[PDB]
Parts: sequence; structure tokens; C-alpha cells
Amino acid sequence: QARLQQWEGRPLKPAETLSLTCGVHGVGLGGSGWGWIRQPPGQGLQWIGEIDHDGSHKHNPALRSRLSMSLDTSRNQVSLRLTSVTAADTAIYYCVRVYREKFLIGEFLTDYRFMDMWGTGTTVIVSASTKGPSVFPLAPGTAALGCLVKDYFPEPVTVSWNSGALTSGVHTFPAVLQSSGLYSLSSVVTVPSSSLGTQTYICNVNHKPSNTKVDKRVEPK
Amino acid sequence: DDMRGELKNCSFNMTTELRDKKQKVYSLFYRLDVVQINNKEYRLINCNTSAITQACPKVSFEPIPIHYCAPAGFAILKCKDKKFNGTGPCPSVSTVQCTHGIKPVVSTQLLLNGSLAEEEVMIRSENITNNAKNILVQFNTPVQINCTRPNNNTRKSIRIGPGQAFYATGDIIGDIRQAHCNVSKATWNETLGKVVKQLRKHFGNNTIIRFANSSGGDLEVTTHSFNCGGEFFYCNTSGLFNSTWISNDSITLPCRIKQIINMWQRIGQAMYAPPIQGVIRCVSNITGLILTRDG
Amino acid sequence: RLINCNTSAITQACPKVSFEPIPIHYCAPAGFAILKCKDKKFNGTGPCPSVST
Amino acid sequence: AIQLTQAPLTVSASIGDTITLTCRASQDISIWLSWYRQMPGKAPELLIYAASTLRGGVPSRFSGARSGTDFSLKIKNLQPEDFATYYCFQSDSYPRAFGQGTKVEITTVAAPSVFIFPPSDEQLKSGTASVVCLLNNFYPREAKVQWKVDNALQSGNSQESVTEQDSKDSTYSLSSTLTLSKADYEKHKVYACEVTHQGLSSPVTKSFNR
Ligand SMILES: *[C@@H]1O[C@H](CO)[C@@H](O[C@@H]2O[C@H](CO)[C@@H](O[C@@H]3O[C@H](CO[C@H]4O[C@H](CO)[C@@H](O)[C@H](O)[C@@H]4O[C@@H]4O[C@H](CO)[C@@H](O[C@@H]5O[C@H](CO)[C@H](O)[C@H](O)[C@H]5O)[C@H](O)[C@H]4NC(C)=O)[C@@H](O)[C@H](O[C@H]4O[C@H](CO)[C@@H](O)[C@H](O)[C@@H]4O[C@H]4O[C@H](CO)[C@@H](O)[C@H](O)[C@@H]4O)[C@@H]3O)[C@H](O)[C@H]2NC(C)=O)[C@H](O)[C@H]1NC(C)=O
Ligand SMILES: *[C@@H]1O[C@H](CO)[C@@H](O[C@@H]2O[C@H](CO)[C@@H](O[C@@H]3O[C@H](CO[C@H]4O[C@H](CO)[C@@H](O)[C@H](O[C@H]5O[C@H](CO)[C@@H](O)[C@H](O)[C@@H]5O)[C@@H]4O)[C@@H](O)[C@H](O[C@H]4O[C@H](CO)[C@@H](O)[C@H](O)[C@@H]4O)[C@@H]3O)[C@H](O)[C@H]2NC(C)=O)[C@H](O)[C@H]1NC(C)=O
Ligand SMILES: *[C@@H]1O[C@H](CO)[C@@H](O[C@@H]2O[C@H](CO)[C@@H](O)[C@H](O)[C@H]2NC(C)=O)[C@H](O)[C@H]1NC(C)=O
Ligand SMILES: *[C@@H]1O[C@H](CO)[C@@H](O[C@@H]2O[C@H](CO)[C@@H](O)[C@H](O)[C@H]2NC(C)=O)[C@H](O)[C@H]1NC(C)=O
Ligand SMILES: *[C@@H]1O[C@H](CO)[C@@H](O[C@@H]2O[C@H](CO)[C@@H](O)[C@H](O)[C@H]2NC(C)=O)[C@H](O)[C@H]1NC(C)=O
Ligand SMILES: *[C@@H]1O[C@H](CO)[C@@H](O[C@@H]2O[C@H](CO)[C@@H](O)[C@H](O)[C@H]2NC(C)=O)[C@H](O)[C@H]1NC(C)=O
Ligand SMILES: *[C@@H]1O[C@H](CO)[C@@H](O[C@@H]2O[C@H](CO)[C@@H](O)[C@H](O)[C@H]2NC(C)=O)[C@H](O)[C@H]1NC(C)=O
Ligand SMILES: *[C@@H]1O[C@H](CO)[C@@H](O)[C@H](O)[C@H]1NC(C)=O
Ligand SMILES: *[C@@H]1O[C@H](CO)[C@@H](O)[C@H](O)[C@H]1NC(C)=O
Ligand SMILES: *[C@@H]1O[C@H](CO)[C@@H](O)[C@H](O)[C@H]1NC(C)=O
Ligand SMILES: *[C@@H]1O[C@H](CO)[C@@H](O)[C@H](O)[C@H]1NC(C)=O
Ligand SMILES: *[C@@H]1O[C@H](CO)[C@@H](O)[C@H](O)[C@H]1NC(C)=O
Ligand SMILES: *[C@@H]1O[C@H](CO)[C@@H](O)[C@H](O)[C@H]1NC(C)=O
Repeated sequence: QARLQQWEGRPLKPAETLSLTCGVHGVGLGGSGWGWIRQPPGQGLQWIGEIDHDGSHKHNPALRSRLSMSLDTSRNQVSLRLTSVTAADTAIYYCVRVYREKFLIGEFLTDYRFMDMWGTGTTVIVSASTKGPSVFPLAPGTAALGCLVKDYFPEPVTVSWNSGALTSGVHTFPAVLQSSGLYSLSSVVTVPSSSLGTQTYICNVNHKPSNTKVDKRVEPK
Repeated sequence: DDMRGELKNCSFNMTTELRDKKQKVYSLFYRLDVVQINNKEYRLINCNTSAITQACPKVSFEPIPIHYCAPAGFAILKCKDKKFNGTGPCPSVSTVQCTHGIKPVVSTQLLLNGSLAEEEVMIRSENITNNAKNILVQFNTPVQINCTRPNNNTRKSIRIGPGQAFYATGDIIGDIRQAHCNVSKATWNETLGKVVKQLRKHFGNNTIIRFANSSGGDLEVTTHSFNCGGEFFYCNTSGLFNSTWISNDSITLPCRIKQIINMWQRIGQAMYAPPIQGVIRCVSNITGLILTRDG
Repeated sequence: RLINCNTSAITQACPKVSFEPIPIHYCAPAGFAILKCKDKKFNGTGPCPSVST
Repeated sequence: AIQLTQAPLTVSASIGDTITLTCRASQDISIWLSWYRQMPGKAPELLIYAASTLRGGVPSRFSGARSGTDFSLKIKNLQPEDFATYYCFQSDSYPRAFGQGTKVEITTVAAPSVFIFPPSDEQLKSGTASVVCLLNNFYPREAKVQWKVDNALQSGNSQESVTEQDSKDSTYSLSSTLTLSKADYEKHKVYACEVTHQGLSSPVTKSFNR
């Protein structure tokens, strides 16, 4: 039942203070050490910093003077206060417990820290204003049709076809971030060409951040 | 075989700075400081005899030279004779205002640091024919002895009351070899050769001079008890004194360590020497001996 | 809890001793003298034309 | 700092195989190197610490070795839950570092079915035109899309996106969008996407005339 819970902090404007907080349940802040690990999208993990059992603050050299962490012993919470956040800092932030186990090499005893317990994830995105998508048809043995879900912010958008009744042959692609700062994605489905004039095809687009729902009929042009 | 076989991990309830609150704490106590009561139950060794005033952490045990100076109307006569044993006429005398800096180095079985002889090893006994009198050997060339406690100790502070802190060994890591002293085997062998040469003058040329180790008694009297780096050692010195004399290598002396010290051969006034953070290293000169002869 | 309880214990101001300040004269031993500057414009430093023992 | 090099960056094997993963360090980090597995979309979890000790709950199939520079991890009896991204993390020097990540996946060559979609007239009213090319159900994942407008090779004005590998047929799909101003779109006639892929002996072109 020992878990580290952290909650979403919502998108934040660039050049501000990034305030994170991790909730430690099952165990307490004492005895171990508590650090922060991030993960930029489509990339590997990166070490930000840790507080060790001694109360001593190890920080990554890359983030110079903009790092500051604290431990709320009373509330069992670990805090991060990254400042001057740039667009490159868009990553999922994890709170970890660096646990110390002593391993005996031939004659030497060491405290080995191995990040025992991981948080759940806090997707931090820095940017554009909330904007719902425009939905355009991609109009048609086998035929392809689809919907182009363009110019929305932020992620995510979900797409179903025929209210979820059509799933075979559906591909909904990862969104791309356009040079405008707005996202775009496409969803497609392959169907028998013989069905194009008789069966109705509707892509159900949902953009929760703007409360935008679109049911777009895709007919042959 | 290790330092950790000399330690007990002792957990106890301690008072807090608030009188009505307790404090479940632990510390690593040497087996020489805890006595079992009949996770077993133990107690500190000097607890049925006295209470141990903690060795105050801001005062150093390092001996500084002190000069004993005579008041007005008195003079201190200094014997400048280089063959003066300890008694009888001294042809060369001087009136010093007061003595050279005498470091009060506290040690047993070996006169660490201090003053060397001038020309040859000096044997000094109150009555050399009486085996109940100690023999004070003084070297002419010092024998260097190197200490160590290889462990990287971690001192831990416990608040036992308002403003009072108890410094405890929280953890021990690093090199866990037993504390030891190294005496050069070549230098010690030639120093005992000089001692034996000056010791046959009082017992005969054909006599057999044999060095044995301490007979028995307290750990403070059977061992080379001394202080080094604020932590008190008790070295065996059974490899130092083991030889029979007929008419790069080193000697390692296994040393134990204590924290509860009854220093001046007294009962009822102990002292708790607090842990010393880090590795302790030691360089001393053996400038003499204290020997006893067997009847 | 009382404020000075994690730092020390408070010796009670003894009820029979008064805090009222009584004048005290600091007097020099033999071989010494106390020089008193009688200048009325003497700030705190420099020569004092009028001096008394 | 210490740099950990993990190769190969992508190893493919079927269910019930044995794989060895390599993580080479810069200096000698003794045996302090732990292994973490990141299931796609989940959080990384500890598999092996000190390069040899198995975490509580990890099956005995997982195993590491070596205490010098060329650390290795061996997986036996592959199962679908083992197809994740593995990371090696050193703990010797305080500038901590991670590995690059070895993406382990499952191992038929199939050319894409290609479709091209003109921009909608509704979009065009906005001043911008999107042309979309779909590459459907192909394997392997590597594919090349070249946009042509009146036979002129386009560069810098497209973006593309690929699906995850399909669980039943192991294929991928890809969508590429060419973005043009309306003014540019209406100055040209022939819009074509040319697709190169291992399953194609020569490129396939789908086109329309505006
Ligand atoms: C001399 O003797 C000493 C003893 O007198 C030795 O010291 C002991 O050394 C032990 C071994 O190193 C160490 O045990 C380890 O404790 C871990 C938990 O840490 C404790 O204890 C600390 C004591 O100082 C406390 O400061 C911590 O706060 C913590 O205690 C917490 O405290 C909470 C109150 O703050 C309690 O209440 C919780 O509070 C929460 C607040 O939100 C919630 O309310 C919770 O609901 C509430 O319960 C907690 O109950 C209490 N927790 C306890 C008692 O555990 C512990 O995690 C370590 O075990 C795990 O990890 C190791 C390594 O992986 C495994 O081998 C173990 O099997 C176990 O792993 C399992 O769990 C982990 C998750 O934790 C999983 O990741 C893993 O997969 C496994 O499933 C371990 O037990 C002692 O704590 C320490 N004691 C003291 C007095 O310091 C000393 O070493 C020795 N010295 C020498 C030189 O020999
Ligand atoms: C033996 O074991 C001891 C532990 O018992 C080891 O001592 C520790 O060493 C580590 C480094 O190896 C130290 O961590 C660093 O902390 C400094 C700043 O530390 C300051 O603050 C500490 C917390 O208050 C304090 O403990 C420090 O030490 C003083 O106080 C203790 C008593 O508490 C006293 O014993 C000491 O003599 C000091 O007076 C000190 O005031 C920090 O700058 C270090 O650098 C890291 O972080 C920076 C960025 O901040 C980064 O750039 C660096 O690369 C690096 O990551 C690091 O955090 C730890 O503080 C020491 N702890 C103690 C108790 O002293 C000892 O080294 C071992 N020795 C051997 C022989 O192995
Ligand atoms: C510290 O004090 C606690 C009590 O405050 C001790 O715990 C008790 O131990 C006795 C056995 O001697 C039990 O009968 C009690 O039930 C215990 N009380 C508890 C657990 O609340 C504890 O043993 C003490 N620790 C020491 C002396 O090291
Ligand atoms: C204090 O307690 C110690 C330990 O019990 C006593 O010393 C022990 O005395 C008995 C009886 O002679 C011996 O068998 C033990 O070997 C002794 N132990 C140690 C560690 O020396 C000591 O006598 C007690 N002191 C007083 C004044 O009662
Ligand atoms: C004998 O004298 C030496 C030299 O003064 C002592 O070693 C010094 O001890 C102090 C305090 O621990 C250190 O600061 C010096 O660096 C030490 N000097 C050297 C050269 O190591 C030694 O402790 C004395 N022996 C005793 C007192 O038994
Ligand atoms: C001090 O050294 C002596 C000698 O090494 C140790 O005691 C004897 O050791 C020899 C072999 O090393 C044994 O044959 C004897 O039986 C030992 N005598 C004993 C144990 O009384 C001794 O253990 C060392 N330490 C102390 C504190 O005396
Ligand atoms: C004794 O306790 C007092 C009260 O908790 C401590 O003073 C507080 O210190 C904290 C931390 O800096 C401040 O946030 C509070 O405002 C302080 N309170 C007051 C009334 O000044 C004090 O530091 C403690 N002393 C010791 C030696 O621990
Ligand atoms: C010490 O030397 C003096 C003078 O040589 C001598 O008389 C005396 O007997 C010596 N001491 C002993 C104990 O013999
Ligand atoms: C004593 O000598 C041993 C080897 O004989 C060596 O390992 C140890 O470090 C030495 N210790 C000191 C204090 O010289
Ligand atoms: C003692 O240590 C010194 C350096 O501190 C070294 O030069 C010397 O050789 C050592 N001697 C012995 C007997 O260990
Ligand atoms: C002296 O040495 C003998 C063995 O040689 C040992 O049994 C005895 O305990 C030693 N005495 C000491 C070190 O006081
Ligand atoms: C030992 O004596 C020599 C000279 O005899 C001196 O140079 C050295 O510093 C001394 N070592 C100490 C006092 O530790
Ligand atoms: C105080 O008065 C003296 C004499 O007038 C003068 O020299 C001195 O500067 C004055 N003090 C200060 C601080 O100016």
C-alpha cells in the first residue's frame, strides 16, 4: 500500500516557477532520500536532483542555480521549485525514493542508492491558449477515409468512429506539434469500397480541454 | 576478525529535552563498555560504580608542554650529566629558571613522545637488585609507532536534556580492520639490542635476557594504554616483548578501543570519550620503556 | 510550553532581592589614579583642558 | 561525468527467446549499475540493482553480470510483458547518468497501401491547405514519403506520425501532412506523394489534380 502520489499542476506559462509536490504514503520521509526524475516526450529519463538521508542536496549540473527542493516532514511531502521554465522543460516529472542498501565489496562497505519507489507522473507542459480543433474530412476493393483534426491546444484529442461501433481498420495517429504551436492529428479507417455510398461514417472527435465535441460525417466528395 | 565483532548495537530509551517525553534511540557500544544483565539486556560498565561525565567535546586531550617554575627564594637545579642514571653526585649542574616543556603524555608500558637520551640507552631503577621496582629504560634513538582506527566512524548527537547532548556512534563504515599500531621490526630489534647491551651491565655478560609480555591484571595495565586522536587505545604489545637474547617489515599490535575511561587508576570517576568522526591516524615516538623483572 | 525550555531552565528571579540599581563607585587601587574630565564641551575624544584626580 | 552507452538501440525477438543487452560505461563504475524497465506509457520499474541482484518480485529469468565496464543483462523465456524499453543507471559518481534505452520489440515484409487526400474546401476558406498521404499496414517501420507539387520536390513543409505496432499483424501505418498556403495551393495542379519502402521494387505515387 506504500505509494508516492503526485497530482497534475496544469500547463504553466513560460518563464515562471515550477512548483511540484509528491505525496508519500505507506512510508515516511525519514531514513531514505527523495529525488526527482523527469522524462521528455520520446526521450529517456533525466536526473534533476535528490536530497540524501543526511539532508544534503545533490543537484544536476545542467540546471544551474534554478534548482531548489525541500521536504515537508510534517505533511510527508517532497517539493520542487524549478524557476525560469523554458519550453525545453516540457516533461513528465517523477518523485522517487533513493533507498540505501549496504553492499559489501571484498573489503569496502558502501551506501547504494537505487530509487526504490517511483511516483505516478505529472505531465508538465509549458506554452498558446486553449483552443478547440477544426475537423476536416479526408474523403474517399478497399477504400480509406478519415478526419483531420487540426489546430487545437493542448493535448489530448480522442477519436472514435461511428460512436465506437467501428473499430476494425481504424488508425488514430499521434498528434504532431505544428510550427504554429498548435497540434494536429489524423484518424483514418479502411472500409470496403462497396460500402461508401450506403454506410454512414462519422468520426467522433473529443477535445476535453476546450469542451469541444464534433461528430463529422465523412462522405465521398 | 573485524571491528564490527567488537561492537554491540544497543537500543535504549533516553530522556528528551522535555521532561515528560522519551526518546527511543540506539548507539554502537564497544563490548568492553556494556555488561549483560541476567536482543539481550545490557548496561554500561561503569554504572554500578559511578556516572560517567562525558568527555567534553570542545576540550582537546593533546598534551601541551608545561614548565614547572620555582617561586622566589627557590631554585631548580638541572643535572647536565649525560651518564647520570638517577641517583648520586652530578658533576655538571645548572640553575634553570624552570624546566623544559614537559608534555604530560599519559601512557602505559611505553613512554610515547618526550625526551631522548643523549649518548646511549639509560637504565634507571630505584634498586636494580629488587624485582619489585620498575625499570625506566630511556632510548637514545626514538622508535616510531603508527596508530590507526581504519573505520570511518559516524558520530551521532542525542539530546538527553535541555542543552545537553550525548554523542553516539550511529554507524561504522569503511575499512573495518581492527585498530592497530605498527612498529618497525628492524628498528625495534636494534633498539632492544641496545637495551639488552645496557641491561647486561647490571646482571652479567653471560646472563640470558628474555623479554616476555605483560603478566596480568586490568586492561589498563596489561596493554599499552594511551590516547591518540581523542580516542583511547589499548594495544597488546605481546609481539614487541617476545624475544630471548643469548650472550621494510613491521610489527602490528592489535589494539582495542574503549569509550568509558577510568584514567588515573581510580574508582568512582569515569569519563565517556565521545566518538571521533572519521579515520584516526597516529605518529608517536617510543622514547622509553617501563619494565618489571621476574624474581 | 514555556519559551525558554528547549534552550535552558529558568532560575526564578529570587523574590527577596531587588532589581533597583544602587549607585556604585569604581575606585582605583594603589599606584593608580582616576582622571576625570571636567570639560563641559568634551564630546568623547581628544584633549580635555580641565582634568581632575 | 560518466557516460553510459547502451547498444543495440533496438533488438527484436519473438516470444520465447533469449536476449542479451549491453551497457558500456566510460570509466570503471565497479558493480554499481541498476537496470530499469519502462513499459510504453507506464513508469520505469527496477529490475536489477548492483548489476546482479534481482528486485523482489522480478522473475528468475532476468539476470545481469560483469563488474567492470561492459555490463550485460540477459532475459530468458521472453513474454509480452518484457517488450519494453530498458535503461541502465550508474550510481558511482554523483553526476548520475542513464543509458540511451534499448527498445525490445517483437520481430512479414509488406508494402504500404497508399492513399492521398486533397484539402477540404472548408479548410481552404481559412487561407491554408493540408494535403494528407496515408501509408497503411506496412512492415518494417522504415518508410520514406516525398511530396511533389507540379513535379517539384517539396522540403521542410511536411510532418509525419506513425502508429504503434499492431498486436495482430505486426504492421505500422503512417500519416504525412503537407502544409501549403491557399495562395500556393491554387497556383499548382498536380499534387503527389511518392513512397519508398522495402516492400516496393520501385516507388509508388498517388496523385490528384486540383
Ligand atoms: C543498529 O540497530 C538499528 C535498529 O535498532 C538499525 O537501524 C534499523 O535498520 C533497519 C535496516 O536498515 C531499518 O529498517 C528499514 O526501515 C525502512 C523504513 O524506515 C523506517 O524506520 C526509520 C527509523 O529511523 C524511520 O525514521 C522511518 O520513518 C521509517 O519508519 C516509518 O515511520 C512512519 C512514521 O513516520 C511509520 O508510520 C507510517 O507513516 C506514514 C505517514 O504518511 C503513513 O501514515 C503510514 O500509514 C504509517 O504506517 C511507519 O510505520 C514506519 N515504517 C516502518 C516501520 O517500516 C523499511 O522501508 C526497510 O525495509 C524495506 O526495504 C529493505 C530494502 O529493500 C527490504 O530488505 C525490506 O524487506 C523492506 O522492503 C520491503 O518494503 C519496501 C518498501 O518499504 C519495498 O520496496 C520492498 O520491495 C519490500 O517489499 C527497513 O525495514 C530500520 O528502520 C532502522 N531502525 C532505526 C531505529 O534506525 C541499525 O541499522 C543497526 N546499525 C548497525 C550499524 O548495525
Ligand atoms: C565518511 O562518512 C562521512 C559520513 O558520516 C562522510 O561525510 C560526508 O561526505 C559527503 C561527501 O562525500 C558530504 O556531502 C556533501 O555535502 C556538502 C555540503 O555539506 C555541508 O552540509 C552538510 C549538512 O549539514 C554537513 O553535514 C557537511 O559536513 C559538516 O558537518 C559535519 C557534521 O554534521 C562535520 O562532520 C563535517 O566535518 C562538516 O563540518 C557540510 O557542512 C555538499 O556541498 C557536497 O557536494 C555535493 O553536492 C554538490 C551541490 O551541492 C555537488 O556539486 C557535488 O558534486 C556533490 O554532489 C555533498 O552534498 C556529507 O556532508 C558529509 N557528511 C558529514 C556528516 O560530514 C565522509 O566523506 C566519509 N569519509 C570517507 C573517508 O569516506
Ligand atoms: C523503551 O520503553 C518501552 C515502553 O515505553 C519498552 O517497551 C515495553 O517493553 C516491555 C517489556 O520489557 C513490554 O511489556 C511493554 O509492552 C513495552 N511497551 C511498549 C512496546 O509500548 C521498550 O522495551 C523500551 N526499550 C528499551 C528499554 O530499549
Ligand atoms: C559492578 O558490576 C561489575 C560487573 O558485574 C562487577 O565486576 C564483576 O565482578 C564479578 C565478581 O568478582 C566478576 O566475576 C566479573 O568478572 C566482574 N566483571 C567485570 C566486567 O569486571 C563489579 O564488581 C561491580 N562493582 C561493584 C562496586 O559492585
Ligand atoms: C606524540 O606527538 C605527536 C606529534 O605532536 C602527536 O601527533 C600529533 O597529534 C595532533 C593531535 O592529534 C595532530 O594535530 C598532529 O598532526 C599530530 N602530528 C603528527 C606528526 O601526526 C601524537 O599524538 C603524540 N602521541 C601521543 C599524544 O600519544
Ligand atoms: C595478545 O596476544 C597474545 C599472543 O598473540 C594473545 O594470547 C595468546 O595467543 C596465543 C597464540 O596467538 C595462544 O596460544 C594463547 O593461548 C593466547 N593466550 C590467551 C588467549 O590467554 C592474546 O589473545 C592477545 N590479546 C590479549 C588481550 O591478550
Ligand atoms: C526552541 O524553540 C523555539 C520555538 O519553536 C525555536 O524558535 C523558532 O524557530 C523557528 C525556526 O527558525 C521559527 O520559525 C520560529 O518563529 C521560532 N519561534 C520563536 C518564538 O522564536 C528555537 O529555535 C528553538 N531553539 C533551539 C535551540 O532549538
Ligand atoms: C647510579 O649511579 C650512581 C653514581 O654512579 C651510583 O652510585 C648508584 O649506585 C647508581 N644507582 C644504582 C641503583 O646503583
Ligand atoms: C600497518 O601495516 C599494515 C601491513 O603490515 C598496513 O596494512 C597498515 O596500513 C599499517 N598501518 C599503519 C597505521 O601504519
Ligand atoms: C609511519 O608513518 C609515516 C608517515 O606518516 C611513515 O613515513 C613511516 O614509515 C611509518 N612507520 C611505521 C613504522 O609504520
Ligand atoms: C601474554 O602472552 C600470553 C601468550 O604468549 C597470553 O596468554 C597472555 O594473555 C598475554 N598477556 C597479556 C597480553 O597481558
Ligand atoms: C619523533 O622524533 C623525531 C626526532 O627524533 C621528530 O622529528 C618527529 O617529529 C617525532 N615524531 C612525533 C613527535 O610524532
Ligand atoms: C571630538 O572632539 C575632538 C576635540 O574637539 C575632535 O578632535 C574629535 O574629532 C571629535 N570627535 C569626532 C568623532 O569628530
